[PDB]
Amino acid sequence: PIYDLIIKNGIICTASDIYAAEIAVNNGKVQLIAASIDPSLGSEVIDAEGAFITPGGIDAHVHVDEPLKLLGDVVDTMEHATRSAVAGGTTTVVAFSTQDVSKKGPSALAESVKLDVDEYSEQTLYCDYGLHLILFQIEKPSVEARELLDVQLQAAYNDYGVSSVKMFMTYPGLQISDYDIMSAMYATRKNGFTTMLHAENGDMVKWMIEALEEQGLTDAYYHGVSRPSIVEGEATNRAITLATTMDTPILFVHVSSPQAAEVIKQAQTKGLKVYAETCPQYALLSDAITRCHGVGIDLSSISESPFTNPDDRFIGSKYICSPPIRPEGTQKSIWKGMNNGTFTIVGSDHCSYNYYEKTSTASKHRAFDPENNKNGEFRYIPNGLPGVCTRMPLLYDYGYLRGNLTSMMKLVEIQCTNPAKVYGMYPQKGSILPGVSDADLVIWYPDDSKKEYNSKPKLITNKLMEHNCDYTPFEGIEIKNWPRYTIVKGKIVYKEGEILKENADGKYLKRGKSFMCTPKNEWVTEWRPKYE
Amino acid sequence: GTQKSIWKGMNNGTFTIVGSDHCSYNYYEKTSTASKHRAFDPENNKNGEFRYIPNGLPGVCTRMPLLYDYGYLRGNLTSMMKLVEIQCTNPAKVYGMYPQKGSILPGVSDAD
Amino acid sequence: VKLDVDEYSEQTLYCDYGLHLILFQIEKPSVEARELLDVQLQAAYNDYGVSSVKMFMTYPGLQISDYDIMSAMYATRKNGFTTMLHAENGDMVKWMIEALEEQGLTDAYYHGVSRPSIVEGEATNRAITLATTMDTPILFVHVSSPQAAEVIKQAQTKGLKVYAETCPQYALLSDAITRCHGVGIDLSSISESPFTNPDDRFIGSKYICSPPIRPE
Ligand SMILES: NC(=O)NCCC(=O)O
Ligand SMILES: NC(=O)NCCC(=O)O
Ligand SMILES: [Zn+2]
Ligand SMILES: [Zn+2]
Ligand SMILES: [Zn+2]
Ligand SMILES: [Zn+2]
Repeated sequence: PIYDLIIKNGIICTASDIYAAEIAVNNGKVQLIAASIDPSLGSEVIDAEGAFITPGGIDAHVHVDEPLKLLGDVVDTMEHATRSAVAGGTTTVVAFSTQDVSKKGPSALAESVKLDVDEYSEQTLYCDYGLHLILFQIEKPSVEARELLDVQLQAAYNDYGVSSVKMFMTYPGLQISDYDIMSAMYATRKNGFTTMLHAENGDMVKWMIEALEEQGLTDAYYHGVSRPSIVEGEATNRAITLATTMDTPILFVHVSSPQAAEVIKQAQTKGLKVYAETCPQYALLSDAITRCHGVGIDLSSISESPFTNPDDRFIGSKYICSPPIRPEGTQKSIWKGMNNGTFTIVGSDHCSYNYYEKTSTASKHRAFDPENNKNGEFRYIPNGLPGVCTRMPLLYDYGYLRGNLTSMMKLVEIQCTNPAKVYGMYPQKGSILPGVSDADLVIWYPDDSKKEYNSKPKLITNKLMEHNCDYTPFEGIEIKNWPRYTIVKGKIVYKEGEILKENADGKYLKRGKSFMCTPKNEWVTEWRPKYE
Repeated sequence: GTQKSIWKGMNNGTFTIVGSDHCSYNYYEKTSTASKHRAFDPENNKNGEFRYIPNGLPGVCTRMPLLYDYGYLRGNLTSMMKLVEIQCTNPAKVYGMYPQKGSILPGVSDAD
Repeated sequence: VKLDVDEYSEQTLYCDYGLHLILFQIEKPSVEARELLDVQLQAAYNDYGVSSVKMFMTYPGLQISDYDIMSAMYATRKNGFTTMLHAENGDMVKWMIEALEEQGLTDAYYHGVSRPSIVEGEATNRAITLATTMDTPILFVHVSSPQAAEVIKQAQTKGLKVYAETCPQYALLSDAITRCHGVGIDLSSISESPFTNPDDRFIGSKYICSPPIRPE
């Protein structure tokens, strides 16, 4: 036959269209869209039975185990994360390369990426992956440093196709001053990079944690109390101000604060290039889940939580992340942000640590280490939730089907297409473009069917995650659709609950410059950077 | 000083669609009932006062090229995709002509 | 405070005077330091009737971190002191001065350029946020930035105890007076300025203050 694969009787969903049509696939790519394709033309034919076909999900906020152990030991390798991704309808992930402070000179940042690429090149990869670069050591003073940093970003792009840089305004060891952020912005704007910020006020967080410990308030729930929404709001406001002074496009990761969303919206209204990301957990969970006792998940339906296991005082740690899962009444704000344009993309902030084994370096119970003066205090709890698998189905269900998102188009926009565009993987990834797109596609189950599908899951379980972690925070909850087929580069890698390892051929992805991150050329004063 | 905030509105999502408000009255003939000079009618107490000027400009032809040029090419719109969204696809969606009109969808779209 | 009182006790004084206390060295970490700082403010009040404390968010040698401001606020709230802040972002000021010097833009006029209104606005917003977390009344000194006045007004509308000071020069002068070339002063009527003495390159310094005299 002329084509490897034909998808028939399905409904195509893109970031701006919904329509019935059929797709032909060959040599790893979308070849053709037409009303009807002769089935004798394909080696393999899939009857979608009226279900939606979406592009594969792109999760640009995934954490995997890496050799510098920035977040300590993490349970998932790139092998495990991409397997989990594919089981949940995600076909590209972007993880993080830790700046290696031991490497010096022009190649120092390229050498940081090399560590990751080399390590993952031996693992079985179920889908493609890219890398962001994390920066926490910036040379001073700014002017004398400019050449080296600029040269270093060029080498990282030229050699490994890295075009994004991530910085933190909180966390000891990661928090960098406003001064250093401006130095970085200088270099990134010049190189058309995508600039990412974690915006929480680190000083406020540090002070308040010490105040709480002084009163003995150390349980997992006080993680949220140590850093309320006003802290994320302040730092987001500060970071916008920096980006404005420096005419540098900026993306805020995992936004959870209404005050942050508010200053973000105001900047977007002004036309400033300010982008934002949020995560399912900020729309679906509230902080009540961190201790025993309508637009989110019914919290009492979650299994293995402080509600069902009130004896286990440490179980709240399953839901500890940064920024914290917010108080009741905040979650609706996050949905509105997804609908009204505040949030450009949705990622998972996938970050996995075991709960049901206590001894290993990748356990949540790592917070118990009597010799290192660690006795379970929230300060020592490894922050993060597994989420790479659940991201797409959670939005399909609680977003589209339950009506918290406006449409399937909006779902595709924020889950697939915008992530590709903002991180320079477009048009190779993110859409369904004949002759252009890698054939990365998801075929769902039909929503309005009376037909029984034995393979369609009713609940989220750990086994369904296909990951290396021993829990998921969404364990036990109803889920009303799931990927029936996940196609990766024209091959079926997930079919009806089964992973097909023999079709796993994922590769490291060299990314381009994002067309969304060219500068506005707008300034606060008459000052201009030398190079202009 | 007002015109810039209209461009920002087109980019930031304030404006869903762009139309012309096409409404045409002659200027170089003065006698017809479809003339701007209809404002001069001494026998009906009309002597050219702004109150009596028929309101409107011709614009149906110039709408698309003006945005292509002053919007996309000159950089006042973010991209060609924003151009299509507000000029083509959103109008179809908001007025119930979608998907017959507004896009390029095989087997579905009128070939417009 | 004693150093100041003792010195002025020998001068001829034409009217009464009081003193604010300026703080730029705060002990760390916060919790262990709390008792001493509290005791010290008590002693300053009991002995000399000082009930106000001033801190800076800019100037090398005076700029203190958000962390240290919270420590101070903890003490001042407890003692019913008046807490005063100079709110400009010191990091943004420092970076921009260096950027201007690198291009050789060093004339008095570039003092304003190094620290536009948005810099005072950011820091004032940051300081309100701290005051809110700490439930501590706060006064902003010499406010000159529209963005600063905006966030101050919003806090006052909420009923937070945020007070503010401004100065005649921020209502009456614009930065045109700092170099060669209205509801305030007709600037051309000022004598001995860059307008009347364009030969004198340094005369703009007569009107250099912090925060800077703002644009028209
Ligand atoms: N914050 C969190 O939930 N996990 C650590 C991953 C990160 O945000 O860098
Ligand atoms: N900034 C200024 O005008 N003078 C120095 C006194 C001060 O503001 O502390
Ligand atoms: Zn983070
Ligand atoms: Zn993260
Ligand atoms: Zn009309
Ligand atoms: Zn001052």
